[PDB]
Amino acid sequence: KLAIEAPRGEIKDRYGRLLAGNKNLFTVQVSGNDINKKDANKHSRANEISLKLINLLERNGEEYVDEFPIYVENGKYYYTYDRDIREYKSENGIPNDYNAKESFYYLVDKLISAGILSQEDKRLDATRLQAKLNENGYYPPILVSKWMFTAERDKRDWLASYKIKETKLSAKEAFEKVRNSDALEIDKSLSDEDARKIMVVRDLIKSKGYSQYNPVTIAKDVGETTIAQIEESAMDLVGVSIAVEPVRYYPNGSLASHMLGYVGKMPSTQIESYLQKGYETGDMVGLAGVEKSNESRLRGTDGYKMVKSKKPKSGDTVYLTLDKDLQEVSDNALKQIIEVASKGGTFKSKFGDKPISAYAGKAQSAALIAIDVKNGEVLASSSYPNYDPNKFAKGISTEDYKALQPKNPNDLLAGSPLLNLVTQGEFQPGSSFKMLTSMAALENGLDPNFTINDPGVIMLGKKSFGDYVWNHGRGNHGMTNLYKAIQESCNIYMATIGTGKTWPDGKSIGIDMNANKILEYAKLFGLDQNTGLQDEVEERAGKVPSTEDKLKSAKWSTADTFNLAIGQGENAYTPAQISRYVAAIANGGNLVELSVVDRAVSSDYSSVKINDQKKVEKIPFKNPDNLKELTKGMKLVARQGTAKSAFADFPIDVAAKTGTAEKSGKIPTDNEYEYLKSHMSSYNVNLNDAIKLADKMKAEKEKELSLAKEKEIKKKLENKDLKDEERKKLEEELEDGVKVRLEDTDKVNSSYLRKAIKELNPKITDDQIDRFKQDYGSFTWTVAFAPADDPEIAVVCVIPQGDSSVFSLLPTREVIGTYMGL
Ligand SMILES: *C(=O)[C@@H](NC(=O)[C@H](N)c1ccccc1)[C@@H]1N[C@@H](C(=O)O)C(C)(C)S1
Ligand SMILES: [Zn+2]
Repeated sequence: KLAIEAPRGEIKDRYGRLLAGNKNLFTVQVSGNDINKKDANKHSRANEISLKLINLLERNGEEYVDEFPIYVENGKYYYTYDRDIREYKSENGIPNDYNAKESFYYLVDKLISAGILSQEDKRLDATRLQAKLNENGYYPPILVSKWMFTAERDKRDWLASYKIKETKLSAKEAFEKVRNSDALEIDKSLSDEDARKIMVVRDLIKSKGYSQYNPVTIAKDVGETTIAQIEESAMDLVGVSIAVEPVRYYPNGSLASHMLGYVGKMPSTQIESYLQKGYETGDMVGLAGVEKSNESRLRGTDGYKMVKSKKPKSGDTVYLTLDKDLQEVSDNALKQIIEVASKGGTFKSKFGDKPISAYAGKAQSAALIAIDVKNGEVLASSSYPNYDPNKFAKGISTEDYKALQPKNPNDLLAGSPLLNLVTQGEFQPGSSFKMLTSMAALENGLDPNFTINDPGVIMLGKKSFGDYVWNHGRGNHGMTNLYKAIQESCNIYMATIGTGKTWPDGKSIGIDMNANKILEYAKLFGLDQNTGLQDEVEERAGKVPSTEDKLKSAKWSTADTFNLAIGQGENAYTPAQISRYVAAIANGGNLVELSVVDRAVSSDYSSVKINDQKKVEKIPFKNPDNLKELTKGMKLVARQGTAKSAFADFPIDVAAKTGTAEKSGKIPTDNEYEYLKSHMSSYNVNLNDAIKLADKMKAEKEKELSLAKEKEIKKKLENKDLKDEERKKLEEELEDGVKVRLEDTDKVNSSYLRKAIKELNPKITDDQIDRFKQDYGSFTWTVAFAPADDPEIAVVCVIPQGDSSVFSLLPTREVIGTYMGL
């Protein structure tokens, strides 16, 4: 019974253009049996052929599998195992001199402090506590049982297999054992550079198991020269052969990488899982995006033979909803606005260029989605930075995935390229949320023409709330009704109808409006629900701030109402959510369930519409004609409002709202205590003096708590009728002396170091102490639907930390333009 693998189903675009398909490659395979069987010779020919093969490939410039666990970086021998531990610790802020148990709890402490666990949960059966981490999404490479790192155990089991049960820690000395090994018995005459090159092949073959099912692929892709010299030089290279193997390939490279996703190695965690589902070991699998969601479908139905014969059926071809041609525009447009904002320059546009400032340097990431407002079909979805799915095809999880794929600063809004910002970046909505505020107000009787003489600022607090024009110059909007409000983005107007009062001069207006009702409408526009993509691709949906979860643990502040009413406060939603919200305005008030997987076609050209059952459910508005006001305003934004700069001389009637959201405060560090330490000098304090003092403050608190604990125990002991067993426990506490200890978390250890800094420099502020941390920063937005009077397309474009609002409009214009067939 042999393993005949089915050809992987293709992924195509809406119109049938190949996005992901298969191609054949020449691999160099090596037979274990053949290379290292002997008859009369003491030594097999293995190490002689091994050394010959690598050198051959090396000369010809062929890339070859090298998963031998000891490397040479600068005459220094290092374990891959070990590098893997200390690289894991960096990415969580665990001090590299922490052992596995210490490393483990550090990660628990991390999440308790973060409101993900409780201080009580902190102690449990480690297995139950690991089970709490895993289901919660943190998989930390540690064996709870022996309190040791997986990759350290694997270092044991490797030295066990070459019968080196003596674990004196060594890399170069261990290399020699394995070289001069019983089971490999290399020539002592040879070079140490040559020996490793042999061990590469010898360890490959040895790691694949005892029974040695089939040959072993030593090089996954080779030129015409090698295939000649391996077939030619056949008499030397006994076990060596050429095979043809199919690989996955993405013709258009990184185009739509996140939606498509990628195939790679089974994550070793799950190998067991996949072998129970009937996969072979060498098999590649869907790891992200549609490649993963439709893994079963694309996998096909593989076949078998005996040879002591049934044909495999190929995977169904999966058609996405994306337009290959609209996707290119959106990927290219996002790529431009970041690379031009990098340094400086200008943005080229089929629809008339614009130069952009150089000092917009903080902007690294960006996202954009365009959907069919009638049926939720996702026509283009684009997140930057991104990745070439082709680099995972072969199975490069060792290094190049660790080199460039996870990124700064373990907060993904500016960071990792694997992240699909369109479905996984929760951002502050911005002022797009203003048509949502307005809708609810309109629906509580507001007259669009209600006009106010614009202060530019409310001074309800000691602190001030004001229009952007009033925050820069002494600003004003003057005579403002809803239409001018939406058109120039007046924040005051929005606060006033938000609260349904006038501040602070008259209080109530003719309408019953409040933060709860603003969130009631946010809910109705489906900002509380998953988009529809949740089961097609990786999505991390936002949640509408719960008014109910405030009460059960007073009401909403009338400055929590102000912010919330202009897309600030705890609002935080994916751009794909915002896409549905805007679609509902655009399509007369219908909440469309989004789709990115359109249909599938079998080998036998049978088809099926997958996005067939996608809810298009009518939002129960007290009067959907109200949505016509939101448009009327949104059109003025394009005609003579904030977005006039880009949309005024534009063939298409476009309804747009701009935005920019400032999220307050700093992004917390991996390790607060290390932070304070590494920044002590800049606070004009001495580390030793700071540390010493912090320890004194802790010892001072430990005493204070001991004294009180003592009083408490003595008081319990004064209680007559206190069953003996308890009286004995309370006595056994005291009987030695009570010595209370603070936990020795990072939250605690740091709390004191901070307190000590504040003493030793009595003028320094908290903000000054925290200046070196990353800012959550600003995010600049644009949402639009076209053509305004009979809309077909809704587009949403976010650039976190973009300078002007023009960065958001320019990709939204290119995409609108291209869709409309200009
Ligand atoms: C909506 O997002 C509004 N933005 C704000 O109120 C923020 N407090 C803010 C953050 C960063 C810079 C300035 C203000 C209005 N809409 C914006 C737009 O459409 O571009 C705005 C700049 C007119 S303010
Ligand atoms: Zn105003």
